Amino acid sequence: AVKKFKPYTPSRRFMTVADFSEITKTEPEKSLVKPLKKTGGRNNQGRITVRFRGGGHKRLYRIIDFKRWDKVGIPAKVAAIEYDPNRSARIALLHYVDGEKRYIIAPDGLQVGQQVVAGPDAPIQVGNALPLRFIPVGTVVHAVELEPKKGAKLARAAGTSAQIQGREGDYVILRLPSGELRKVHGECYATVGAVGNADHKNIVLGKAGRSRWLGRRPHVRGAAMNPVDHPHGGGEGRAPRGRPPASPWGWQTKGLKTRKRRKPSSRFIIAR
Amino acid sequence: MKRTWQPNRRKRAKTHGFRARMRTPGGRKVLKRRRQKGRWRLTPAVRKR
RNA sequence: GUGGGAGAGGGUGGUGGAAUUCCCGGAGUAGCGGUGAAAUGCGCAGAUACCGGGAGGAACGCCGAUGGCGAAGGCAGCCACCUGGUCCACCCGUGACGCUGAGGCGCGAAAGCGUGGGGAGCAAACCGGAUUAGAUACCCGGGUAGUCCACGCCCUAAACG
RNA sequence: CCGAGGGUAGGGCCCGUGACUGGGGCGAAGUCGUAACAAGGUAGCUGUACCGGAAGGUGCGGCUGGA
RNA sequence: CGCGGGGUGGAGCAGCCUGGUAGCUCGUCGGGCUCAUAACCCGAAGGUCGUCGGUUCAAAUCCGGCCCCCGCAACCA
RNA sequence: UGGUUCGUGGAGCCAUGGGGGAAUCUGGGCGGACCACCGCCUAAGGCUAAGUACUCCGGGUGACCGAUAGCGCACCAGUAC
RNA sequence: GAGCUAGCCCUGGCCAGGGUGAAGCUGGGGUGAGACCCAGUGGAGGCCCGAACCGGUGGGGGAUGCAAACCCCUCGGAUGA
RNA sequence: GAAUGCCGGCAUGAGUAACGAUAAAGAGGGUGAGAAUCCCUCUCGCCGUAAGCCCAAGGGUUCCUACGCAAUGGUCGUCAGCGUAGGGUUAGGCGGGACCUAAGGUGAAGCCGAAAGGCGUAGCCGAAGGGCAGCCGGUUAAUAUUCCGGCCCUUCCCGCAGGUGCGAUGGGGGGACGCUCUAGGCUAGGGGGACCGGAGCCAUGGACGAGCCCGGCCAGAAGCGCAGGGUGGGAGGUAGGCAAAUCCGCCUCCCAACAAGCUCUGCGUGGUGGGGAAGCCCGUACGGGUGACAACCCCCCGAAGCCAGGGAGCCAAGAAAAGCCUCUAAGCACAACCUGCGGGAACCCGUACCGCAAACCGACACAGGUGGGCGGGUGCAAGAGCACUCAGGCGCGCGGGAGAACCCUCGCCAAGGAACUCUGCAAGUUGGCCCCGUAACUUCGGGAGAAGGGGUGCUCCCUGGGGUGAUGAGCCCCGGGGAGCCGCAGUGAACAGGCUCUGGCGACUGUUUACCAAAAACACAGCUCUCUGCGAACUCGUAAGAGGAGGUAUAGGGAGCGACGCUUGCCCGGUGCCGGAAGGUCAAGGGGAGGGGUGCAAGCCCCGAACCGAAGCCCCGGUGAACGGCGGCCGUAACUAUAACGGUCCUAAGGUAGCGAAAUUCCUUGUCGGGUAAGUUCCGACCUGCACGAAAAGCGUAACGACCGGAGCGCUGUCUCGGCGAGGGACCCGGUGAAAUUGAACUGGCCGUGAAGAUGCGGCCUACCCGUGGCAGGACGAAAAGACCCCGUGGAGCUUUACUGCAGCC
RNA sequence: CGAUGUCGGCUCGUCGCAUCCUGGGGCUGAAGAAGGUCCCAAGGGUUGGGCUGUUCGCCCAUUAAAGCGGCACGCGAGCUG
Ligand SMILES: [Mg+2]
Ligand SMILES: [Mg+2]
Ligand SMILES: [Mg+2]
Ligand SMILES: [Mg+2]
Ligand SMILES: [Mg+2]
Ligand SMILES: [Mg+2]
Ligand SMILES: [Mg+2]
Ligand SMILES: [Mg+2]
Ligand SMILES: [Mg+2]
Ligand SMILES: [Mg+2]
Ligand SMILES: [Mg+2]
Ligand SMILES: [Mg+2]
Ligand SMILES: [Mg+2]
Ligand SMILES: [Mg+2]
Ligand SMILES: [Mg+2]
Ligand SMILES: [Mg+2]
Ligand SMILES: [Mg+2]
Ligand SMILES: [Mg+2]
Ligand SMILES: [Mg+2]
Ligand SMILES: [Mg+2]
Ligand SMILES: [Mg+2]
Ligand SMILES: [Mg+2]
Ligand SMILES: [Mg+2]
Ligand SMILES: [Mg+2]
Ligand SMILES: [Mg+2]
Ligand SMILES: [Mg+2]
Ligand SMILES: [Mg+2]
Ligand SMILES: [Mg+2]
Ligand SMILES: [Mg+2]
Ligand SMILES: [Mg+2]
Ligand SMILES: [Mg+2]
Ligand SMILES: [Mg+2]
Ligand SMILES: [Mg+2]
Ligand SMILES: [Mg+2]
Ligand SMILES: [Mg+2]
Ligand SMILES: [Mg+2]
Ligand SMILES: [Mg+2]
Ligand SMILES: [Mg+2]
Ligand SMILES: [Mg+2]
Ligand SMILES: [Mg+2]
Ligand SMILES: [Mg+2]
Ligand SMILES: [Mg+2]
Ligand SMILES: [Mg+2]
Ligand SMILES: [Mg+2]
Ligand SMILES: [Mg+2]
Ligand SMILES: [Mg+2]
Ligand SMILES: [Mg+2]
Ligand SMILES: [Mg+2]
Ligand SMILES: [Mg+2]
Ligand SMILES: [Mg+2]
Ligand SMILES: [Mg+2]
Ligand SMILES: [Mg+2]
Ligand SMILES: [Mg+2]
Ligand SMILES: [Mg+2]
Ligand SMILES: [Mg+2]
Ligand SMILES: [Mg+2]
Ligand SMILES: [Mg+2]
Ligand SMILES: [Mg+2]
Ligand SMILES: [Mg+2]
Ligand SMILES: [Mg+2]
Ligand SMILES: [Mg+2]
Ligand SMILES: [Mg+2]
Ligand SMILES: [Mg+2]
Ligand SMILES: [Mg+2]
Ligand SMILES: [Mg+2]
Ligand SMILES: [Mg+2]
Ligand SMILES: [Mg+2]
Ligand SMILES: [Mg+2]
Ligand SMILES: [Mg+2]
Ligand SMILES: [Mg+2]
Ligand SMILES: [Mg+2]
Ligand SMILES: [Mg+2]
Ligand SMILES: [Mg+2]
Ligand SMILES: [Mg+2]
Ligand SMILES: [Mg+2]
Ligand SMILES: [Mg+2]
Ligand SMILES: [Mg+2]
Ligand SMILES: [Mg+2]
Ligand SMILES: [Mg+2]
Ligand SMILES: [Mg+2]
Ligand SMILES: [Mg+2]
Ligand SMILES: [Mg+2]
Ligand SMILES: [Mg+2]
Ligand SMILES: [Mg+2]
Ligand SMILES: [Mg+2]
Ligand SMILES: [Mg+2]
Ligand SMILES: [Mg+2]
Ligand SMILES: [Mg+2]
Ligand SMILES: [Mg+2]
Ligand SMILES: [Mg+2]
Ligand SMILES: [Mg+2]
Ligand SMILES: [Mg+2]
Ligand SMILES: [Mg+2]
Ligand SMILES: [Mg+2]
Ligand SMILES: [Mg+2]
Ligand SMILES: [Mg+2]
Ligand SMILES: [Mg+2]
Ligand SMILES: [Mg+2]
Ligand SMILES: [Mg+2]
Ligand SMILES: [Mg+2]
Ligand SMILES: [Mg+2]
Ligand SMILES: [Mg+2]
Ligand SMILES: [Mg+2]
Ligand SMILES: [Mg+2]
Ligand SMILES: [Mg+2]
Ligand SMILES: [Mg+2]
Ligand SMILES: [Mg+2]
Ligand SMILES: [Mg+2]
Ligand SMILES: [Mg+2]
Ligand SMILES: [Mg+2]
Ligand SMILES: [Mg+2]
Ligand SMILES: [Mg+2]
Ligand SMILES: [Mg+2]
Ligand SMILES: [Mg+2]
Ligand SMILES: [Mg+2]
Ligand SMILES: [Mg+2]
Ligand SMILES: [Mg+2]
Ligand SMILES: [Mg+2]
Ligand SMILES: [Mg+2]
Ligand SMILES: [Mg+2]
Ligand SMILES: [Mg+2]
Ligand SMILES: [Mg+2]
Ligand SMILES: [Mg+2]
Ligand SMILES: [Mg+2]
Ligand SMILES: [Mg+2]
Ligand SMILES: [Mg+2]
Ligand SMILES: [Mg+2]
Ligand SMILES: [Mg+2]
Ligand SMILES: [Mg+2]
Ligand SMILES: [Mg+2]
Ligand SMILES: [Mg+2]
Ligand SMILES: [Mg+2]
Ligand SMILES: [Mg+2]
Ligand SMILES: [Mg+2]
Ligand SMILES: [Mg+2]
Ligand SMILES: [Mg+2]
Ligand SMILES: [Mg+2]
Ligand SMILES: [Mg+2]
Ligand SMILES: [Mg+2]
Repeated sequence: AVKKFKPYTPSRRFMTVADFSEITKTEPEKSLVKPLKKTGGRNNQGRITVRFRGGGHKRLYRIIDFKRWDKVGIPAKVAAIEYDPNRSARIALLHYVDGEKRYIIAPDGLQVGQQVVAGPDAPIQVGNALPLRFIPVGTVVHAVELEPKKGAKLARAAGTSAQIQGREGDYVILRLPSGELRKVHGECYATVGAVGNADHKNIVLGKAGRSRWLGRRPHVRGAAMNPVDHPHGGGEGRAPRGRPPASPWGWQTKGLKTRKRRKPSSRFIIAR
Repeated sequence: MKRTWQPNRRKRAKTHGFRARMRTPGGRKVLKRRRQKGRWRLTPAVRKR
């Protein structure tokens, strides 16, 4: 839906906030299962190695369930859907009859009170997790494992999915959010449905501060700098570059393919 | 204005203390040099309890 | 009201085959495309033609009519759901409850606009090759918006009987 | 107290005028091209859209005021 | 003032650097197609190569001096 | 690749990081590419005084200084600052 | 050497008093249902005036200074990046 | 004898500048060898959201007392933060440690690295964060939440007494959390009182008066009472909480739906303990006695503090671990643990004093900087604002005179009002509140405090709401109407916008050259391209490893543009990148045709042609929100003029829209038009664009700007064109007493001359010796081994299709 | 070049004369008035505004006139910037 504001201030005239109506009466989270201390820090042991990180709201990590094959066969009741500061998506709090409480990343269409479960069994319904094999060709799916028993790694961003395209002996072909065509092992779990919160892309930050709230420090142009700092630094009053556009570290930034050629992963990929 | 000396007993101790110098080869040599020199004070005297 | 009937009337979801284009595997050469005629273009880096698989989008051949439906615009594979208008019979009910209709409000082909998709084919713009005195055209080879979906605007027409 | 009127300040309508500029009209025999009228030599007109010295062309859909 | 490029039939351009022949399009003029003009078709004409000087057997072409034409430059104070 | 006078040079010997990869006296290395001859040594395990270096320390001497010299310090100096 | 300065991490603290009045909620109106319109409530904002606090705009003084960046008048921000 | 030489000493300027805030002094009396400067008293002035008070950091004897004045004190010094000596800092409860965890650090395991060493899950260390039991008075010259007095607590250990399966570093619960706005009741704090307590006081015209002045509290266990916070109770079933569990979690039935009940805080009260003014008398440097058997009561305002895990809304979604509750396992249940009551035990370190500053950081008794808590009263709309003032603390550690120039700071002005100047720079006008009333344009919010106006004091009469109170009086906040009074002037003092019109740039709030640039620069949301399938790309590191990210294409890296509106045209020839199982070339290696050196030979040893050989380059295409690029010359219309049209040469293609003498225009003050009396600027045009132009974005744009230009109004000392006044210096006297500079000096003008600008040489002119206040023409005056310029086969920073290497990738 | 501060303005000036004005004069194609031109003469005077950083210049309104040039393009230990 997206919340919109009137221009009672500049920067409030474009600003735009998510709709939280799917956030069920459960705004503060769940101890026990999560949260952990989350360790803010824009850099490695010592030095900054990703520029322009820092500031922005304190967070608690929700330790979510990315391998659903523990509770094969054990169903769970979806108890709530809550805000997760550390991902684009929303998260489902679910209660297993087992007693155990996990969070699943919350797919589009998930309703509270719903039944959900994981395993070879598993009715093909939104929320359920299955090894890729038993899932019908053509169904859209998410939180897909890359290699079996290694955890969900594909399609967890808000409003993303992959579609099952066909099969090939032990592998089923996937069409990933990027549009790539991937052979992913049959035995990999993946949960049916799309991610949801799909209006995430429609949000307009609206002002500088908002950027900072999310811990995004000001990014400065190479043009703004000096020859010591950047290939684009200097010279006089503005300058068009004077070389093929580059990163600060000298590599070209328009076109230069960067995936290494001889990756053994290659023989499992069929697209862009 | 604000000058450059902003005394702190803990800082002076953690920074220039006998135990800091002892911790690394760089520092151990400092004690060696100061000893051979005949320095009355190997490290700065940080006070208080 | 009771009882029926025809219909591409409208909305949503699902689904079927033919065909084009691209991809891969096979087999196979020396040309294919295209025109009034040619050329640009594609093809010995393996094209065209043919066979097998895969993907994708759009449009629904025969039925099809000089036909049907809608208030107009418009509406065409199939399926189910939701829904409108409408006609026949029976003459049962109310009982003058009627007609038109400034304004208002709602609908409104195509093109166009905003946001996000999707993009096989075609195709403004644009680029070539021909034609011409010259061609910013008519012909040919390319090709971007757009054409398709969702939501929101736009209110035009030889919106014509 | 009110009060003609004077002063101050800010508006609304109207008329006059203005470098330059947009299109319109009229002007016996100027330049360029051939759009339409005969299938006008690309049927025409059309709403819209882009493009073009100019008429105009093309895309999309529509019309019989054409076969 | 300096630097380097250019003056070729009416117009616009080749021809020079490896000296000997001035060629292309248009225009112009004569004829044809047409009722007539343009278009198209068939023939033809047209150039002291900026001027002065010579290098050579021989100069549009090579070397000097001037003359217009064009572009660049003229910075630190 | 380093070492040696040896800077790729006709470039050996000694050492090695990479690849191949033996032999036990009729066995192996060496004498400046290589080969023949004639010779010298006996690799891939270790230890070994003395003669040699130094001078914080004690001792002796000085065609060495004599408090702006001589050690930074003759003096409570690696101090005050 | 980051006890000045620059950024980030962990943990606390500070921002007088005033204005303006977004969404939302309530009632009323309106329609087939709506959108929408009125009030009232409500208290949003890198919103407004202005102390602290953080700045350093213009002018003057200071120039062996009170000060190796100061003083006075004036000025920007002041719930936020 | 020279090195702007080195070290030391002493001069010169010079009895000169200054003596460190313009908050301010006078007198009387003491003490003393010696007083503007020390002690005391009276008067005067200054701070009072401090210039008062309490903590924290830092400082480390500065604290208290006696005795001193050579130095230290910008003067004096009997005084001191100074010298000598002697004292002075008391804790189970305050803070820190025998508790906990954060970032981070360390690090057994493990991994890595030539060595030094680097990563490192567990554990340990790590604090204003968590946890945790003391409140009020009194005493010293100097310490007290520490000693003492009263009242009140916490732990252990050992007992008895009574309960229960007790019981782990392990399971679970809790601790436990954001921002903004807030409700109810409280305390702190404050105002009022005709009520209570009190020494006293009638002044100078009046007043013996509900007269003046002073004060009417603080702590307090159990038990209450008012607020308010925390929480449902059973019974089954159980596969989860990494062994177990009665705990927790989940499912299923009953009973509550409530704070009813349990608790847990806060606040009132409370046994009882303490405090207790003015004034007056005293002798202290300072405190004491009396006032007093002090009284110790009622109203009112009222927090930002307490009840506290209170509530409401919002998005950016807001530590950890222990203490504490519980569950069970090993084990043990003569153990043990819980509860009640007794007795015993309760260590280590800090404590003085400064602390917005003369004791900290600035070499100084430095006009600077320095975190937290309190910060009263009246008035002003409110307030931490502003003017005065409690408490409390000061008069800023050189004075006295004088009353020139000139400077700084300030006040006022006839007449004119920007004529000043690069520029209204500066200064002025404006100014708070309430009420009328407000334009273009606009993104419909704004523009807006638009602009422009009026009101504003005191007195009396009538009158409307609330709050606390019983529905009332009072006390307290907001209001309305009507008469009148005074002055030049009523936010009568202080704090408190001058306004408009119109361009440029940037959207906007932000950011920046600490110490000459705050901007039109950086950032910014947003837009596009591009890489990246996850052991991601990218970055740091030799590595291990870490960031990315405990993220996964709506995600992350790089680039550029920079809200928003309308838009971003053509060129792929070169360069880049992208795509091409052909071909050409291509190193090691493979291969050996053939030849060479030695041997009597077997052999041993060298080169070595075909041919197979990668990426790369060449070659074939694509790609401009990739690097970039986007022409020349002649002619032509029935007035001239101009050129829609044409010819021709070249290109990869030949600048569209939209702008245009512009932050771009050289010739240039272009050419008209507008503002003016007059306009190299400004504004609207034209287009002949030296040399705009479309994401180094194009043309616009409401709003915003201590940005930059032009204009007008208002108002002025900016100016005609100055004048007067004030105060701090300057000047004179007493006290202290510098500096850069300095070859030496007995240091005149002119006209000449001289290395070409002479006090110093020539001639002439002038001129008795020495000072004080002033002005700056000169000593090519001081200051810095010129910054520009050139030189040196000097040095660094930067660039690239310079050379050559290296990392990195292939 | 071990430093001679560099444009313009302001303030203060002073000097030259090849005089803009006023005083004297010759010739005039000088009737008169007003001019032209030349000679003598520097004693004094030689305005206020618009634009520009400007010097200069173009204007506006005046005047007896709106003079030229030197003084380190006079003068920054005098100011401005
Ligand atoms: Mg936790
Ligand atoms: Mg690192
Ligand atoms: Mg480290
Ligand atoms: Mg940036
Ligand atoms: Mg820069
Ligand atoms: Mg660079
Ligand atoms: Mg430039
Ligand atoms: Mg550059
Ligand atoms: Mg094929
Ligand atoms: Mg029906
Ligand atoms: Mg009937
Ligand atoms: Mg009708
Ligand atoms: Mg329509
Ligand atoms: Mg359409
Ligand atoms: Mg469009
Ligand atoms: Mg569209
Ligand atoms: Mg096509
Ligand atoms: Mg076509
Ligand atoms: Mg033709
Ligand atoms: Mg008009
Ligand atoms: Mg006209
Ligand atoms: Mg014609
Ligand atoms: Mg025609
Ligand atoms: Mg036609
Ligand atoms: Mg049309
Ligand atoms: Mg066309
Ligand atoms: Mg002819
Ligand atoms: Mg060597
Ligand atoms: Mg050997
Ligand atoms: Mg050998
Ligand atoms: Mg040998
Ligand atoms: Mg030999
Ligand atoms: Mg030995
Ligand atoms: Mg000595
Ligand atoms: Mg001696
Ligand atoms: Mg010495
Ligand atoms: Mg409202
Ligand atoms: Mg507010
Ligand atoms: Mg604000
Ligand atoms: Mg403010
Ligand atoms: Mg500044
Ligand atoms: Mg000498
Ligand atoms: Mg000396
Ligand atoms: Mg003097
Ligand atoms: Mg003097
Ligand atoms: Mg003096
Ligand atoms: Mg002492
Ligand atoms: Mg004494
Ligand atoms: Mg003294
Ligand atoms: Mg003392
Ligand atoms: Mg003492
Ligand atoms: Mg102990
Ligand atoms: Mg500890
Ligand atoms: Mg840790
Ligand atoms: Mg370590
Ligand atoms: Mg610990
Ligand atoms: Mg602590
Ligand atoms: Mg404690
Ligand atoms: Mg004390
Ligand atoms: Mg436990
Ligand atoms: Mg626990
Ligand atoms: Mg009397
Ligand atoms: Mg009490
Ligand atoms: Mg268990
Ligand atoms: Mg007393
Ligand atoms: Mg709460
Ligand atoms: Mg622990
Ligand atoms: Mg138990
Ligand atoms: Mg103490
Ligand atoms: Mg104390
Ligand atoms: Mg303080
Ligand atoms: Mg002092
Ligand atoms: Mg001092
Ligand atoms: Mg101070
Ligand atoms: Mg402060
Ligand atoms: Mg207060
Ligand atoms: Mg008050
Ligand atoms: Mg006020
Ligand atoms: Mg104040
Ligand atoms: Mg003083
Ligand atoms: Mg005046
Ligand atoms: Mg006056
Ligand atoms: Mg006036
Ligand atoms: Mg002026
Ligand atoms: Mg002037
Ligand atoms: Mg101006
Ligand atoms: Mg001003
Ligand atoms: Mg302006
Ligand atoms: Mg403006
Ligand atoms: Mg800005
Ligand atoms: Mg700053
Ligand atoms: Mg600066
Ligand atoms: Mg600023
Ligand atoms: Mg944009
Ligand atoms: Mg990692
Ligand atoms: Mg991570
Ligand atoms: Mg990206
Ligand atoms: Mg930029
Ligand atoms: Mg920019
Ligand atoms: Mg472009
Ligand atoms: Mg190109
Ligand atoms: Mg190409
Ligand atoms: Mg290319
Ligand atoms: Mg390539
Ligand atoms: Mg190759
Ligand atoms: Mg122009
Ligand atoms: Mg230009
Ligand atoms: Mg004019
Ligand atoms: Mg003009
Ligand atoms: Mg530009
Ligand atoms: Mg560009
Ligand atoms: Mg821009
Ligand atoms: Mg700003
Ligand atoms: Mg003016
Ligand atoms: Mg004055
Ligand atoms: Mg005075
Ligand atoms: Mg004196
Ligand atoms: Mg003399
Ligand atoms: Mg001379
Ligand atoms: Mg002499
Ligand atoms: Mg002389
Ligand atoms: Mg002088
Ligand atoms: Mg002077
Ligand atoms: Mg001088
Ligand atoms: Mg000098
Ligand atoms: Mg020099
Ligand atoms: Mg220079
Ligand atoms: Mg050289
Ligand atoms: Mg010089
Ligand atoms: Mg000199
Ligand atoms: Mg004369
Ligand atoms: Mg005369
Ligand atoms: Mg000016
Ligand atoms: Mg000049
Ligand atoms: Mg003069
Ligand atoms: Mg000159
Ligand atoms: Mg000068
Ligand atoms: Mg001077
Ligand atoms: Mg300047």
